[PDB]
Amino acid sequence: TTALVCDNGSGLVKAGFAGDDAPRAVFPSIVGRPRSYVGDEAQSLTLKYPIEHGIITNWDDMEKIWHHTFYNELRVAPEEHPTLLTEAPLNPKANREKMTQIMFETFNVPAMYVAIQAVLSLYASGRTTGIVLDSGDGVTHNVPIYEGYALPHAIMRLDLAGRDLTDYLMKILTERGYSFVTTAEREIVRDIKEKLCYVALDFENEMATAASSSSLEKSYELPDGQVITIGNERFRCPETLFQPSFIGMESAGIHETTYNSIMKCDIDIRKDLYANNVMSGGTTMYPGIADRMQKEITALAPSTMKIKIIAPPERKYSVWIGGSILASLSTFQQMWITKQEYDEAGPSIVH
Amino acid sequence: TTALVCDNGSGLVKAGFAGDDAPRAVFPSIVGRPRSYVGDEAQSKLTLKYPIEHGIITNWDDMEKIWHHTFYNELRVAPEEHPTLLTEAPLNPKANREKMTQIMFETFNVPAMYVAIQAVLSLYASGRTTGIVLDSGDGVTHNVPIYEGYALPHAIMRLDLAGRDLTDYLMKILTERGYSFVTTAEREIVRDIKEKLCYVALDFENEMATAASSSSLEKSYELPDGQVITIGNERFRCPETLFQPSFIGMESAGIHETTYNSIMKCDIDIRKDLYANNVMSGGTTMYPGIADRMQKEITALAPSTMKIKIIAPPERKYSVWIGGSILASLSTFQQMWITKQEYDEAGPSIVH
Amino acid sequence: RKNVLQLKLQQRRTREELVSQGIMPPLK
Amino acid sequence: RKNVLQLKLQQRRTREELVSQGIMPPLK
Ligand SMILES: Nc1ncnc2c1ncn2[C@@H]1O[C@H](COP(=O)(O)OP(=O)(O)OP(=O)(O)O)[C@@H](O)[C@H]1O
Ligand SMILES: Nc1ncnc2c1ncn2[C@@H]1O[C@H](COP(=O)(O)OP(=O)(O)OP(=O)(O)O)[C@@H](O)[C@H]1O
Ligand SMILES: C/C1=C/C(=O)O[C@@H]2C[C@@H](CC[C@H](C)/C=C\CC1)O[C@@](O)([C@@H]1CSC(=O)N1)C2
Ligand SMILES: C/C1=C/C(=O)O[C@@H]2C[C@@H](CC[C@H](C)/C=C\CC1)O[C@@](O)([C@@H]1CSC(=O)N1)C2
Ligand SMILES: [Ca+2]
Ligand SMILES: [Ca+2]
Repeated sequence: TTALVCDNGSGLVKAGFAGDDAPRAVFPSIVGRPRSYVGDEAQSLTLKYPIEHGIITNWDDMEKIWHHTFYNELRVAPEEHPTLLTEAPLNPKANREKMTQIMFETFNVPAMYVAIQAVLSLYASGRTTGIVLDSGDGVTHNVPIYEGYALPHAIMRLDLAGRDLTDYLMKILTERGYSFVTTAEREIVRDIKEKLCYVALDFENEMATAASSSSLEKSYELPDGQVITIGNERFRCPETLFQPSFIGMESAGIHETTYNSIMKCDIDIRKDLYANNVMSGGTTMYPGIADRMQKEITALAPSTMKIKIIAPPERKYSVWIGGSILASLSTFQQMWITKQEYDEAGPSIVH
Repeated sequence: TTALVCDNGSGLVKAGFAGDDAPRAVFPSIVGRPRSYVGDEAQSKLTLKYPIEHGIITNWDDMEKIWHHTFYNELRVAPEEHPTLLTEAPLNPKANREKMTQIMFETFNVPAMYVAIQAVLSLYASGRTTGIVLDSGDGVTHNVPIYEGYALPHAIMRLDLAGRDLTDYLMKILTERGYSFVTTAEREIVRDIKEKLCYVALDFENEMATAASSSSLEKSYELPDGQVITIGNERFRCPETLFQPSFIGMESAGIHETTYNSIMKCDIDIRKDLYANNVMSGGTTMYPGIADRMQKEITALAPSTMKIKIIAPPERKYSVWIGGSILASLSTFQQMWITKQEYDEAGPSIVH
Repeated sequence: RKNVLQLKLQQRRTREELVSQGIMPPLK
Repeated sequence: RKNVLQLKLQQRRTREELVSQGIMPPLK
């Protein structure tokens, strides 16, 4: 009867037991029907993603992901463990309610809790005050947190993330004559992204180094043993997070939304936010991204202001780890919504 | 099953079942020792002890006795079996509600419990969520402003004088006519004279001149004996003390002025509402003319524009209990219960 | 009965809404 | 351990305390 921690990503589900240092299970958030299998069963034609931009969008299929999570991955009975699930910042009320109803009525959990992904990242780093940039496969967010509360009026949403960056990598790879096009091939590209991409410190200088030197070039070996070479594609692709126009979007880039987000906060707490920039999510893993953030918010912030970027090596997992820490805590045990409270109050209680 | 509602007064315990129009049991909150019996049992008749003083529980050992008597003799229920709503005085200390909470779950194992402020419940009883309540019992008097259902703790005023002091005072003044009321026993006769014969004067100093020059204010009273005794101005001198606590040597402002002070402590935007919803509650608001005397007094203090309304229900010695009975009946309220399970997980703090 | 009360209790504003409005002091 | 995190969480202000400082919007 240990608490379970489930982080519902657009791309990866992360699940395990509270107290543990790492998630027991990390599998694709996918349901495959042929011509239903969940997660790993599924990748082994016709995959649905139940979570879109951090929001649960297909409930029937979310129900199957949860079921696989408990019964296949974690090997537990859900009526036997308090379960903590995460959500996206600015998750609609009806959503949190449906999530809550499902847990209680379909899975009969004894108790559950819903936490904001980015808050847990912050916790993971041993902080209660800071601003998290959380950037996954489906959405990017800035969430300022003060003394452990998220400040929902100051939350900024950039709707581009890991998935869009792969897609953009597929398109630019065609300049050198490589064609990546299908679902399968997009997975090869996601791999190229994760091994070879990086954030330039100074984009236009990096473009000019690329143009006059072959020094930025890197080879990659495909599944069929063919070798390709990329150059400026390595940093054009994640430059998109600083310049969403690259992929036709009107959005401010992540340096700018970090600043806007701080600027929506009471002026007397900005010092603490600028000194506690936590990066989390798989899409903050690029080499150079920390450096580029630092340079970029230092150009926006007051000139006396101390800027620090925090970027844990394990930040693809911060969220789950924050949940594992949180749900571990003695003082936290009272915070669980129990079945008994649920029978009294209906899904509302989650508020 | 069905929730229990217990109102712990310094003077009377009001107890019963949520859903009922009236408390099932109403007994003095006293414990009598050797020289052990609770309540009515103790009334006959040898050291009487009051475990609640000025609305605050002060002898815990004896309060346990009152609670036990409440469940097992008066209500005839098993406490393990019903959620229980208890009331407390405004500004009750934190440690105190923690101790009341722990006793409930630990000595009595209630499945669930709740602690409401007396005055809030009075307000609810009148159908309001906004209002300033004057609650004057046996042990203490309070003004409690409430807005949209929340008491406003910074603006609560406390007068440590109430029904008991007023009886004691009546015993004192009854001696000017040659009557001696002295003992515990005799003081109960005086309490009765108080409830039957006292009234608040609209204009005190004129009531006195009328009493002086005419015998039209005189009333008489049959004792046990039954000797007949007559009283006059003592009828209104006695409760006048609520407007003039110096009568009994106190420095405090009278109930009219604490009401005013309490309203002035609140945001200026809600005051009109307060002035338009003055709820009187408690045995000691029962005196005839008391409503009228407040209206006159609050009107002399408020903006000349201002609508003042005094609300004084006839059931107001029981408003508190009735407020708890309504509150705890509510479907929506059912989630408000602190449950045993919640308790094992947080201990007594849960109660805030 | 005071079915009347129940209607007024759902219409009530949040403690927080009132702290913000300058009506309620917060509570430490 | 984030014994660090449990210390920080104990020593944190109330939601209401922050609404009244102007730091939080109130939950409506
Ligand atoms: N080393 C890396 N460099 C760049 N990108 C990476 C790296 N590792 C993982 N990613 C990307 O991170 C994304 C998955 O990260 P994450 O699990 O944090 O997303 P998620 O939690 O499922 O999504 P979301 O929070 O958007 O709903 C994928 O796009 C993956 O390609
Ligand atoms: N008709 C009446 N006129 C004047 N006083 C009365 C009347 N009826 C009762 N009282 C007085 O009210 C007191 C009991 O009132 P109440 O039950 O409201 O007090 P309580 O709830 O026990 O005390 P507290 O709230 O002070 O702890 C006794 O002093 C009683 O004499
Ligand atoms: C290794 C791995 C990484 C991942 O992030 O996977 C998640 C989930 C996955 C689902 C389809 C894929 C074929 C299945 C499993 C890959 C899981 O899609 C992603 O790869 C998608 C497609 S490209 C991209 O960057 N996001 C993200
Ligand atoms: C009828 C009645 C009224 C009451 O208010 O009783 C309560 C509780 C009571 C306990 C002592 C008394 C001997 C017992 C019972 C009388 C109960 O004390 C009071 O009478 C005291 C003493 S004088 C006074 O006004 N308050 C108040
Ligand atoms: Ca995520
Ligand atoms: Ca009382």
